[PDB]
Amino acid sequence: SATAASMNAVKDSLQRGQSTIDVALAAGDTITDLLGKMKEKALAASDCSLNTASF
Amino acid sequence: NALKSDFDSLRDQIEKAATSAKFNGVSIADGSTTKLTFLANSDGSGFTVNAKTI
Repeated sequence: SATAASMNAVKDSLQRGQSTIDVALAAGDTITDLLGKMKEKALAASDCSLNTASF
Repeated sequence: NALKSDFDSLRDQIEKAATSAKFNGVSIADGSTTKLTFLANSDGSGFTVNAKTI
């Protein structure tokens, strides 16, 4: 029964790990969206027929 | 002299018409630049239009 109590202690560490990885995943989704937008902006800025004001 | 004046008037008309064909400050009819390149592909490839000075 001592071992079963120890497993009761293990579950808390696993739950904390779950929470940490969830936060990381949310930030990562936001970052991927921003990276797509940055790629579009960089593609638009590479046009050679633009004014000095659009660049 | 009358025919010479008519010729001069038409030539000045040509110059006025040619110098005003600008869109967004750039033109392919004044002779200011040699070519204009636009976007053609999502990887940065270009569509080239040579300048035709008129």
